[PDB]
Amino acid sequence: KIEEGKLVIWINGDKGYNGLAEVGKKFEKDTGIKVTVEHPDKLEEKFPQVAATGDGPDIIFWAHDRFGGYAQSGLLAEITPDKAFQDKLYPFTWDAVRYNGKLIAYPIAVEALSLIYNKDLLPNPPKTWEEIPALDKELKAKGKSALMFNLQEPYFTWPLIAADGGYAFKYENGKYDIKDVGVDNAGAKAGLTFLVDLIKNKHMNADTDYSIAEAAFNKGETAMTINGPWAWSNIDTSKVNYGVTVLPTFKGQPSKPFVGVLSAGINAASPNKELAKEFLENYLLTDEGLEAVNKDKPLGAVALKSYEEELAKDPRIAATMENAQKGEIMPNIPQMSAFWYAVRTAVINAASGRQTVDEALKDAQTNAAAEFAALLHSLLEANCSLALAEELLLDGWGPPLDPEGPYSYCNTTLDQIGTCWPRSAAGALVERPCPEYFNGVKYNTTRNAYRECLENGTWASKINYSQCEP
Amino acid sequence: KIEEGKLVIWINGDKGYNGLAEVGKKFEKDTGIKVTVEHPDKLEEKFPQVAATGDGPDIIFWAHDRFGGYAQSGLLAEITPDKAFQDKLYPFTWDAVRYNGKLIAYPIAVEALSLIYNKDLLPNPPKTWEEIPALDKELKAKGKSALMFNLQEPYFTWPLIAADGGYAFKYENGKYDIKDVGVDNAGAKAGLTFLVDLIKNKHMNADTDYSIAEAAFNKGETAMTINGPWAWSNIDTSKVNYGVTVLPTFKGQPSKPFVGVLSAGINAASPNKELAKEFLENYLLTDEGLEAVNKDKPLGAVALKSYEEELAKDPRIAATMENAQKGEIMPNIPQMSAFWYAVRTAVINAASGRQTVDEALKDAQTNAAAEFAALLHSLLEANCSLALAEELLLDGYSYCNTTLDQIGTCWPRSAAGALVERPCPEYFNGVKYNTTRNAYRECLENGTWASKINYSQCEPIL
Amino acid sequence: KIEEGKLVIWINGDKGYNGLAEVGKKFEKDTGIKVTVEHPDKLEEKFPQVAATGDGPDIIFWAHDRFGGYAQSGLLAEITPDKAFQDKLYPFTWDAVRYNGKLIAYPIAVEALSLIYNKDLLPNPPKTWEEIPALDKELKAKGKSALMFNLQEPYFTWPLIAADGGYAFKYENGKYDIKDVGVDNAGAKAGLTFLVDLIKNKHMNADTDYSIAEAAFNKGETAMTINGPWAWSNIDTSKVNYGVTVLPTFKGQPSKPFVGVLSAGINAASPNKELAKEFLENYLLTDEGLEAVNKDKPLGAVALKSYEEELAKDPRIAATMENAQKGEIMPNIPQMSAFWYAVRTAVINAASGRQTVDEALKDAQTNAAAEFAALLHSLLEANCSLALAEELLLDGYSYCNTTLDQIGTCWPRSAAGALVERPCPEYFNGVKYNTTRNAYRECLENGTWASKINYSQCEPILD
Amino acid sequence: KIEEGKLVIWINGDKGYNGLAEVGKKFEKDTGIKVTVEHPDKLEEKFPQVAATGDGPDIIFWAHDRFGGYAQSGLLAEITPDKAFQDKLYPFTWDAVRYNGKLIAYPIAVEALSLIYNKDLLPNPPKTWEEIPALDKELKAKGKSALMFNLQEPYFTWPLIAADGGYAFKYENGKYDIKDVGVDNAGAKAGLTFLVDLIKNKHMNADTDYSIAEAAFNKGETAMTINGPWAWSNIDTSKVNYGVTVLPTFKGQPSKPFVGVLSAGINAASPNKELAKEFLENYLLTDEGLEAVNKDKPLGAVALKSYEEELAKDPRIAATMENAQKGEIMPNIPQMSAFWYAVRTAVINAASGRQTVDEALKDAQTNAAAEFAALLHSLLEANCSLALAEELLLDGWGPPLDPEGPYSYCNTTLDQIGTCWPRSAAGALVERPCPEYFNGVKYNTTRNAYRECLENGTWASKINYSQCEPIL
Amino acid sequence: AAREQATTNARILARV
Amino acid sequence: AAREQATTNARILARV
Ligand SMILES: OC[C@H]1O[C@H](O[C@H]2[C@H](O)[C@@H](O)[C@@H](O)O[C@@H]2CO)[C@H](O)[C@@H](O)[C@@H]1O
Ligand SMILES: OC[C@H]1O[C@H](O[C@H]2[C@H](O)[C@@H](O)[C@@H](O)O[C@@H]2CO)[C@H](O)[C@@H](O)[C@@H]1O
Ligand SMILES: OC[C@H]1O[C@H](O[C@H]2[C@H](O)[C@@H](O)[C@@H](O)O[C@@H]2CO)[C@H](O)[C@@H](O)[C@@H]1O
Ligand SMILES: OC[C@H]1O[C@H](O[C@H]2[C@H](O)[C@@H](O)[C@@H](O)O[C@@H]2CO)[C@H](O)[C@@H](O)[C@@H]1O
Repeated sequence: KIEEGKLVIWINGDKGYNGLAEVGKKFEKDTGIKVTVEHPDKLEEKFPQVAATGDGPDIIFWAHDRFGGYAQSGLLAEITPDKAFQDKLYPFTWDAVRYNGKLIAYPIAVEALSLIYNKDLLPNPPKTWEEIPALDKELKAKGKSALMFNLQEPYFTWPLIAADGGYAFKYENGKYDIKDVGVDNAGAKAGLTFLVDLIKNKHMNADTDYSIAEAAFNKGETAMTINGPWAWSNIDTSKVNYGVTVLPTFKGQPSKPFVGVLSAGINAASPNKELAKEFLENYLLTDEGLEAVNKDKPLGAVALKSYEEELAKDPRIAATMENAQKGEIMPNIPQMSAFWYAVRTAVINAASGRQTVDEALKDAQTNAAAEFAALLHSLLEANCSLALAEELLLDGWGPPLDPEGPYSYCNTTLDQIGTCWPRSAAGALVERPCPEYFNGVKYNTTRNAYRECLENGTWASKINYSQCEP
Repeated sequence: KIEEGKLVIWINGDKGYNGLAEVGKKFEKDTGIKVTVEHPDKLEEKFPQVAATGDGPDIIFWAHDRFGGYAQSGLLAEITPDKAFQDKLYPFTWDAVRYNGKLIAYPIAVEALSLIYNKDLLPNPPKTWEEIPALDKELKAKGKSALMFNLQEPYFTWPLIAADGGYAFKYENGKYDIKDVGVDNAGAKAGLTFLVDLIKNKHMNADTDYSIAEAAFNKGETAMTINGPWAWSNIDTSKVNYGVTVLPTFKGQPSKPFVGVLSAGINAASPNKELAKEFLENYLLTDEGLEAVNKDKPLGAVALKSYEEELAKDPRIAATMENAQKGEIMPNIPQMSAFWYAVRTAVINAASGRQTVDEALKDAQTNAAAEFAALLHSLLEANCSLALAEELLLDGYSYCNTTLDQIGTCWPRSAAGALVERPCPEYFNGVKYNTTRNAYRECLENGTWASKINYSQCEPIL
Repeated sequence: KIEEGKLVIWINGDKGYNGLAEVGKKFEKDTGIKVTVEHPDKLEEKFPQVAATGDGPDIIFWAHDRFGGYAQSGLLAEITPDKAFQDKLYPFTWDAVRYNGKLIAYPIAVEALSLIYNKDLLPNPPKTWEEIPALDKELKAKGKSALMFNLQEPYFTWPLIAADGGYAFKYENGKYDIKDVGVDNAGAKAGLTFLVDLIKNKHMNADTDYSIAEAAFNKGETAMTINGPWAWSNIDTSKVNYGVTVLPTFKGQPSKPFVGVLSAGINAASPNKELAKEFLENYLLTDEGLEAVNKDKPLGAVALKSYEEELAKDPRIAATMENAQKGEIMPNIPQMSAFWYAVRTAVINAASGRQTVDEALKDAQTNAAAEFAALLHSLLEANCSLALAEELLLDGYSYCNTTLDQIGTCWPRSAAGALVERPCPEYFNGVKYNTTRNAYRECLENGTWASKINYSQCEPILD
Repeated sequence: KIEEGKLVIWINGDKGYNGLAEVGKKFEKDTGIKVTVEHPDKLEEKFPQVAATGDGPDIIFWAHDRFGGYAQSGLLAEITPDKAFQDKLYPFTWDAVRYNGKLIAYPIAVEALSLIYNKDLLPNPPKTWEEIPALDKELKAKGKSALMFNLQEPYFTWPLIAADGGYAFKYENGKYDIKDVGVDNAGAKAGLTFLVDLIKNKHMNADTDYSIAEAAFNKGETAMTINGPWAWSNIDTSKVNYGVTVLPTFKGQPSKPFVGVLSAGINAASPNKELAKEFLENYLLTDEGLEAVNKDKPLGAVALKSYEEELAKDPRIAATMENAQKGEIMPNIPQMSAFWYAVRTAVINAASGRQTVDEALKDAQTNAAAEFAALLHSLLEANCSLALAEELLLDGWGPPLDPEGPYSYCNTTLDQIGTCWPRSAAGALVERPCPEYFNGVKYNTTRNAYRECLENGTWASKINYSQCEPIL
Repeated sequence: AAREQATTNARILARV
Repeated sequence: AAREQATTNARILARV
């Protein structure tokens, strides 16, 4: 149940959310409408879970690729900008937020990855991926390192996997052919092999994630990183003399980043659709609104014509757009979700040596990761549905229940971790053993998770998993 | 097929339909548009039957509780009053006619049951349900009786079933929880047991219906009755010196009548929607419009601000509102239909002695919460998940994924471009279907299910 | 705790218990062993209650239909008559006391209901149930009535319910199919509707029970009654000129009474099994033993070949057998208990007007076939297989494999040598249990489940 | 439901069942009790399926290894021979039929595999497995072959897998350690590798089964075979001049056949237990009884002391017992069933090249094949139970059924192939699509299977699967 | 009625 | 049925 008369907004913790709250602060001054900006972990997975029940933010911000699946599932409200407003933004940005001929979100900015390098350690950044090994050897001799970037999100390694021929879904005749996936072709294999080889040869570390890389680059410990415009801000603070340049080639071919369009979608269940529209159109998508967010974390090349004409000057934006051109706009089709999950698992497994490059990408081609998750999941679903069946059968057609027992129960449900919470009396604090398996990780089942059945016969929304370890 | 160029109106036979026909007469003088007012039996059941076929009245009058079920089935046209017209009516009356954010009817008046009593037989009406037995003994010795009201409609005994904690659907977080029905709790049992005992002890008769009760009261044969504002007119004629007061308490708790809002909905199939809007806005929802009906049979607390300010004076209207405040506005959700039918059966069965109070209310619980449905559903959910498991297991790139639609059919994983057939469901909403017939759904070329599912071939078994 | 060195015998109060006490007197003269004969109320229900604790009679008398249920619960001792004694009794009477190939009681006599009629009021009894209405109208005008019989026990109306096709458990391939109950078919509906209509039309009263019916008939107030051989004795005393004949037809079909075999079972907890065997074989199942009982209250067609050959002459015994032949010997399976209780309820509810015939018999079907339990079971079966699926999936040497015991607990896959705990079942045989208590089962070192499951901690939930 | 007053007997189709029927014929003459001897396919899997429901044969004949699992499941009646009768049979044969200290079957005869060779093609059979490749090359030049035996049943390749160190369950302190499985050790790997190499090198064919091998040997096309005593009879008929000798060594070590004791178990649900006991004790376990069966197909070294003293002379029996001594008596524990299924899959997969030797035996060690079979199975079990739940719910608490529509149904069940037969009216012929997967084989689902719901509301016992083809 | 309930179902089935 | 079916049930739970 979303609150009528206010706006709750979800955006990723890496973006300029304090900037956005300032825009929300101006909206509140004028209208009296309180605007709350939140930045939950894994928001692009949380949103479809909670929005599916008429809950969640009024406005959601993410790159457009996830929006097709949201619109498909009926979770986004169709947006209705007028002619004049549509002329204010670039046509190709509207294209990205079009699903089934309807416009399902507001474009905000164009995002591409670029090579960020330290000018003091590297005056001349490499033109090619191939020179990086030698370069790391030169730098390990100075107690430094060549390159660090997020190995835990497929978005970062994709440019290199795509470079020599890897692709998501084949595009032709105005359509993505969902039967033609290029995740296991010669090019994709070459790209991932090179990456796995960098790790085997100790030029990179499988464990490396967003924080490690950022902290290492911003402390002058690694010479180069791979990141988006949102990252420039912290670099400015860290006082590293940095450049933003074209991504290195692989076997001569440009790296091909998947281009994102940061977008604002209105929740279909939100009772504040008019407020959301006003906020987005009249407050955010303005020079001042965008400038406020950009000054917190750079947005990249903004969708708004008049403001982009000022940012276009910045060579860092020029590099963003050059990389963007050598890359490719992401599909917004609902299958993008399964695609990313598959490529995430392939990259992690190949990097950690759990699978060979060939085995990992074969499973990515097959969709084996998402299918196993779906197998286990549907068993847990079936089981919790059965537990519900049994409760209902006994309740309705079983021997006359306790005249002086409680009356109102929280019903048997399954949370998104896979725990089946049994039917429980209002006011009860319920224990279940920690799940045995969650996201490829095993836990100690002799510890418990905790959840409260509230006095009103509803489940608490927050579930205590704090005690579950591996 | 509704006639173009006229208005046919349905309202309940207990309401001021001759007053309404007067307003219809004024409309006809002005516009030349013939307005016919009818009052069929069981109109709230006939409407969805006949409207389902593009037939029936242009306008329908009933308390708002049935209107959610009508709007859901797509039988009511969305109403479009401007800002200025909405200010003329109380906000809470609009709330009662809001379904899915859409306004689906015009509010007319607020109805709540009150205690009506004969001042000559009882100058001091009882403050509690518990004194009624003894009071009936005193009055049987004078050849009279204490209390008679309609025992055939759950609407009238509800106040007493609700008094000590019985409820329809639990309200919280702006939502009625349709899985939380309060028809079988301690409170409901206490309330219904008291009613059944009155009958066992011969202080009431299980046969007593609306006309029996009304005639007895207006003839000075019973000291008290329970009825709404529409009933006062006839008492005026009967010359019985009557009062309208707060309902008696039960176990110290106020009786909790379900408050209705009489409402006017426009038939979605009517070709005369403008005429209807024009009639309701410019003729009926005027002081003159309302006064004409109220002078036939009192409406209660009207939805129109400017006329309610006059009726608010009447202590009978004051009583109506006090009872309304101690009760609760009816939910308008489609499940209200099943709730009323369940409680009707429970009360009749318990009163006649066919079932004990416990048995009766248990069955009511199960019906009202549609538990047979929740139970069945979760089996179909289990089964559909298993079908998925088996597919996935045997399997180990772009399909439509297994889903279960709102009818209970499990569409298996299917190839893009495939037209899939499943047997018709064996059971849906209390009706069995011929399973040798198929339903049909397309898995689109883009790996998504078509939103429309062809169920045209699924026939009920009659 | 049953007394050693004596015999306590339970028989129904309608039967020839004073005759039995005479046979018991002869036993006492001979052996010095005191034989006490009792007739408690509801004895077929008390026996399994008290016998469950090593208590009650040494010997029990009832129709065979309850004995399967007793033998199953391990309450009856196996009987061991020699070849020569078995030849003395009719084979089909032994068949009725055979449970699991084991003989679990001595057969005494075959009982079937017959039409009993007053020859002075009705020299020509009706051939059909359908003439009864009009016949009652004729008799009401003489301040009498046509027919009264016990409406409180389903045994009496059964013949009519079965007439047009109603049945208890479907028999085929030497086996009663307990999933196929015939209590709610067209035939059963027709039969019960006729009975309810007799009542609605005031040709009978729903209150009418055994004593009311017996007293009215023996006082010449009603023309007809339905009862068994044990009732003839009282009619003899009353001096009413009575006949015993074939039961009326319904829809042209013969009435099908459930035929009983009065039987003597030995309590498994009795320390006096030899004494009981002596008593039944050498005293009661003799012409003198049987004659003594039959002269108190007629037994029907006795199980003993040599005495039945004499009783066969009596046209009343002839009528008994014709009614017995048109009916059916009762199943002896444990589910008979649940069957009778369901039909009792259906008839009483339908007769009082609490429920229509269709509602009443529907519930009867659901009860008798333990359908709630079949449904529950298959859910627990589904769930237990799922628990296995998840285990195997996550998994991918030597465990105890997942099983579901006969109580409904699913024992998960467990390591050899593990003592496994599961919560007590929430429901078992119509009773709810406290699930915060645990059951316990051992997975043996050899990878097999212990056969015994500790259910000692599972308490019922009660009022 | 087993018929009272007769005996139905199940024995494997490779044994002397006509001999057995002769003993049954003598029993019938004497007692009037009709004795029917049947030989169903896959009887050791059918028996626990049908016996589980109070059905099946009065007496079942198999090697003792499967009997422990049967007794455990409560399907066998405890046998009660007296002292005198027990003295008539060798103690070690009783040991093999002991489970939990109870005797659960009658021992009949000891079976071990031996090398059977053609004396005309090979006057001197090889002493070692290693010489076989060269020997095959010499014989392929004469349009013959060295060796053919059943590659489809793990029982035949086990001697070679065990030779150099492979074992089932480790025995010590009077107990089999079910946690100590020797199917993936160095020895087992070596044995299976040799076998897979013979195939890779085209000295054997992965397809080769019992009939192919028997027909090839009895036709003088192959020089050697590996088989048991039951096989000698057909060789006698074929007039091949054959010898029966010690199995060849592998890496110097003897081949170690798993020794079986052919046994007769009485069905726990049989109403004819006394008759069965009479038949077994007074008719079969006699010189005449055994001789009748042995003259049909040789039993091996019989359990009966007095008759074995005559067969012991036969050098073929001597060879049988020498191989028996170098091998090992089979465990009778219930886990033998999972063991054999695992080793069956390992040998087939390694032989066909579906898996390497290492991969195959690893899965055998994990018990991965049975576990997967069990995963799919329990899903189908769950699903059919759900179908039942739904039928029952609608039936009992759903809207009033049809007055005139039928009354008695065949209830939802799952057959042993995995087809869920829905609730159906008495008299109905029901179609279901052919199962998509059965025993590692995929079928064409657009074809149907057929089953009758009989007029009495019971399912026909026979299910028509004749239309279900496997498509690749 | 089983008449009323069937036709009202027919609506939802035309809808979905 | 309430107290006595629980007696019958205890016997069953004892032997099993
Ligand atoms: O890693 C797969 C992931 O990549 C993209 O997410 C980006 C997002 O677009 C950027 O704005 C930034 O926040 O980094 C994210 C990577 O963590 C896709 O948009 C997303 O759907 C996908 O899962
Ligand atoms: O009796 C159940 C019935 O209650 C309400 O009907 C009221 C109605 O609101 C009043 O306007 C007046 O006519 O009395 C009726 C009782 O007969 C609900 O509105 C209705 O849905 C329900 O069936
Ligand atoms: O009424 C159900 C009842 O029927 C039978 O009891 C008979 C009994 O067979 C007769 O000997 C005589 O005593 O009348 C009884 C009827 O009240 C069944 O034997 C019994 O199991 C069942 O409860
Ligand atoms: O192949 C596994 C199989 O081995 C044994 O079966 C033998 C049986 O012992 C012999 O009598 C002969 O019939 O050949 C069979 C092989 O086909 C085990 O006895 C059996 O349990 C096991 O599955």
